[PDB]
Amino acid sequence: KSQALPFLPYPENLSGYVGDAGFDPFRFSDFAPMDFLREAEIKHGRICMLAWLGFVAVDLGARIYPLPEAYEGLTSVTAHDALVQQGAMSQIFLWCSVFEAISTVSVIQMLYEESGREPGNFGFDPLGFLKGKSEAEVNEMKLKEIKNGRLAMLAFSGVVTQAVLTQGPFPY
Amino acid sequence: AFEDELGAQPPLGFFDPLGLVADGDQEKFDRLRYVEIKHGRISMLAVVGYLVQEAGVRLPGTIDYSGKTFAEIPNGFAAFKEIPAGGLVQLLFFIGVLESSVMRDLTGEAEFVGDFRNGAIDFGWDTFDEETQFKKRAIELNQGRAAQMGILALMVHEQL
Amino acid sequence: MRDLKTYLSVAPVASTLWFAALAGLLIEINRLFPDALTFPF
Amino acid sequence: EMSKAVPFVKAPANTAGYVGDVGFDPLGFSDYFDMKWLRESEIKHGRASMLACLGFVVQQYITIPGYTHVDDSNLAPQAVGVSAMLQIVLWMGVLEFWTNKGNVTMETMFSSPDRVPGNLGFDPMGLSVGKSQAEKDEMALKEIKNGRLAMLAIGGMIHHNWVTGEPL
Amino acid sequence: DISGLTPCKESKQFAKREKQALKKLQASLKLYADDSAPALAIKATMEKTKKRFDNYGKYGLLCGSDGLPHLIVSGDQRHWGEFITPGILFLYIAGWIGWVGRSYLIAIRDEKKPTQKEIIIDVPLASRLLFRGFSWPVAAYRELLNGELVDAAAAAAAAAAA
Ligand code: CLA
Ligand code: CLA
Ligand code: CLA
Ligand code: CLA
Ligand SMILES: CCCCCCCCCCCCCCCC(=O)OC[C@H](COP(=O)(O)OC[C@@H](O)CO)OC(=O)CCCCCCCCCCCCCCC
Repeated sequence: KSQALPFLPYPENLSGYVGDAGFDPFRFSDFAPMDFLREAEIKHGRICMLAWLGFVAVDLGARIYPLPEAYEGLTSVTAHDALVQQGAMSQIFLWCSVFEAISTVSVIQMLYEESGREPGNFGFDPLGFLKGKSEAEVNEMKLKEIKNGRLAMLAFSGVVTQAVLTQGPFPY
Repeated sequence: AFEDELGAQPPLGFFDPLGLVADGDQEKFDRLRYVEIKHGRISMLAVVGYLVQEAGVRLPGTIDYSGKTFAEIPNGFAAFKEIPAGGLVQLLFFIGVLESSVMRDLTGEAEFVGDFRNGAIDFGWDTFDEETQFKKRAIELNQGRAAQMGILALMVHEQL
Repeated sequence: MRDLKTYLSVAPVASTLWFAALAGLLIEINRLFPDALTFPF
Repeated sequence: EMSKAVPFVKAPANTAGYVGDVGFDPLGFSDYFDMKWLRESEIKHGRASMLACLGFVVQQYITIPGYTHVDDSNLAPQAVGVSAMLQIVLWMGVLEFWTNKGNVTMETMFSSPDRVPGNLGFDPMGLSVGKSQAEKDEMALKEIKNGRLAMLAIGGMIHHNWVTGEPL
Repeated sequence: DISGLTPCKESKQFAKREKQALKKLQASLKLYADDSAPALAIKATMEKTKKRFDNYGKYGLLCGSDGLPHLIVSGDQRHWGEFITPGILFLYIAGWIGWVGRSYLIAIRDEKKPTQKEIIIDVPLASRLLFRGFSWPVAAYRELLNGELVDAAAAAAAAAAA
């Protein structure tokens, strides 16, 4: 009954979600609450979309203009260890962790005690892309977000592997 | 659908190959146009900058009190990195007061830019012709639309 | 999670948190102002 | 239903009739503690910060005769001693007992049906006397906001010098 | 001085203790190379040790023939930092705890289940009470001359004897 794997039964929990495909062979959906799993895949995707592009811009060649002197002569493989010696990575960790302590409050209010917030919606639409859209357009955008989120998880995973194997130009 | 708007001039008419105001939202056109008009003239002042600068026309005198003169300054992207560190701050400051002063004019998306008589000079909206403004604002947009491709030339025809 | 909060309010959990915060209070003060036999400092 | 400030956690209850209300309480302190005490705290933390933001800046350039000019405000107590410092804080105490007619704890304060937060009775000049309610609400929004700016300020002024060793 | 003691900055035996404590750490330092972690640790230990002797020398403490600091608790005001001033400090914190803890028991007493709130703390209520003991010498004094500090003799159960 599964659309991805037609020799499997349908996993009986994936119904109602934006990306469906019937793809859950190991059946984590019967174990974990299905709002919580969609949280992760949205958050895992959104980091990897920024991590892919962010990891490349610095290797195609693009750096910040003021240049503290600590960001000199560093590729992205080396740019983790020299920076934590500077204080950049100790900071971004702080302001991420500020947002995560708020998000911890939100995810417990959603899973248990009924916030009604969507798995990955933080109300962040300054430019109004979805306002006025019907359900056929909101479900399409959300769908587009995960796909590119799904593509970028596998894309980034290779390229950090590819770069440490063959240390060189951005194409590896 | 989205025709008879500002600056859709015919050598083409309806410049939308890939559905960008329609699949944007209800309104991104109101963002996009505000967004476009600002990009057009920063390119214009870049084009009118980079050309008049290249002819060697300089301001007579020094730029600071330590004796750096304007005529000691070549061009390209090599001139922003030459004007001193404090000299760049006062550039950016009463620019950064004015993306604050113009974005917040009690309406954001209804009126466009927040016209150049915000500071030191004062604007009249009452003298307001219906027919005259359609051509003149569509010259102005389309001057910048070519100027963006023109400044994209001289920024990229330096590196190669 | 009002039941985990009542679990965090039970006496042995509050005692270890209070002591952990209070031992580390004394350790930190002895790290910056060590060897204070008396007020002489 | 949801918070105005941060619109992905639930709106905090029992913060409605207060001046700087934008629904910002993600850790839920107003659920657990009395709201009149929390407001009175926030105003007092703000007023001490606003006086310390003037102080930290004006102390570099003005110094009263008899004292020693100190390059960094932070090093001033060392340049004034301890006797002068204790006189300040012990008189602050006496000014605080008289302030709230002797009700100085979190159990004795706000035991009268009068005694609203931040109303000291202090108004020698007559600023905001006999005016309407909207104007009064507007001027109370200014004292909170400038006090909140000054708290995060007086951190930075004090902190800047901690690392470095020279004035502002 | 008092008891035939000498101040520590002028004690010949206190100075010998300082030298021998440093010599012991220097002879341990010589077996390591200069940039390594054991050499930096022992160098920091000799700084901590040297600052410990300097601190006492100017401290104003009294030494004996043994070369060790002694403390004077007669009540002299000149040796206050030794017992009085840390004594007043402890009394402030110990009387703060006893007062605050007692406020808690008296508060949850008038209730269906007082015993329930001793194994499972009403933290919002407890947190409030903990910081009200900053002015305990005034609060313990108001209840003494009220009648709410000590109970009457006909309210305490007593052993058959008396
Ligand atoms: C292609 C990826 C993609 C897509 C389709 C979406 C789609 C969506 N996001 Mg989302 N998001 C993404 C990436 C994406 N996001 C990333 C990477 C992050 C992390 C910063 C977020 C963080 C985020 C939050 C926090 C929230 C959303 C929300 C939303 C929804 C409403 C906003 C919207 O449509 O804007 C997307 C519209 C687009 C046209 C995508 C922008 C494409 C960019 C501009 C491409 C350019 C790349 C790069 C910037 C180029 C720079 C130049 C380079 C050379 C350096 C919608 C479903 C909101 C939501 O769920 O409400 C329903 C919400 O609260 N997103
Ligand atoms: C092991 C040793 C030890 C030590 C050293 C302490 C020490 C302390 N305990 Mg703990 N405790 C201990 C063991 C110990 N405890 C044990 C074994 C138990 C049994 C489990 C407890 C149970 C316990 C309880 C229940 C409580 C404490 C509390 C306290 C504190 C009371 C004094 C205080 O709050 O600061 C001193 C504070 C002041 C002097 C402030 C003065 C008053 C203000 C208004 C003046 C403002 C001046 C101004 C800010 C100055 C700035 C001016 C500027 C110009 C410089 C203190 C830090 C109390 C506490 O934590 O407080 C909330 C408390 O409730 N203790
Ligand atoms: C996973 C995300 C991620 C992480 C962890 C890092 C981490 C790092 N980057 Mg990097 N970067 C990223 C994404 C990321 N980047 C992206 C997406 C871009 C393209 C815009 C860049 C472009 C970039 C440059 C040009 C440089 C770095 C540098 C660095 C290093 C120092 C921090 C710094 O200067 O940040 C600078 C970061 C930026 C300029 C971009 C941050 C944009 C954030 C992550 C996304 C925007 C968030 C926002 C909510 C989205 C909506 C806003 C909307 C208006 C667009 C550090 C290792 C510097 C370095 O040392 O290189 C060796 C450096 O010079 N990065
Ligand atoms: C709660 C808010 C807060 C914060 C964020 C700070 C932050 C700071 N204060 Mg500060 N301060 C505060 C409240 C605060 N203070 C208060 C209320 C007071 C009393 C009024 C002071 C009094 C004070 C003084 C008097 C001074 C400071 C100084 C400093 C700075 C020193 C940084 C530091 O400690 O290194 C943080 C340490 C690290 C980042 C090292 C960690 C490195 C390793 C690799 C990380 C891994 C180890 C990890 C921590 C262990 C994990 C934990 C475990 C549970 C797993 C820093 C900006 C001083 C300063 O700037 O001097 C430098 C200075 O003069 N402050
Ligand atoms: C040099 C400074 C001395 C000047 C004293 C200033 C007097 C303060 C004004 C009194 C309030 C008058 C207003 C209404 C008058 C009124 O009714 O309020 C009296 C006030 C308590 O009032 P209430 O009873 O209304 O408060 C609530 C009570 O019912 C408790 O539930 O108690 C005091 O006055 C304390 C005065 C300070 C006492 C200072 C003595 C110092 C003792 C500290 C001991 C240190 C111990 C160290 C550790 C060992």
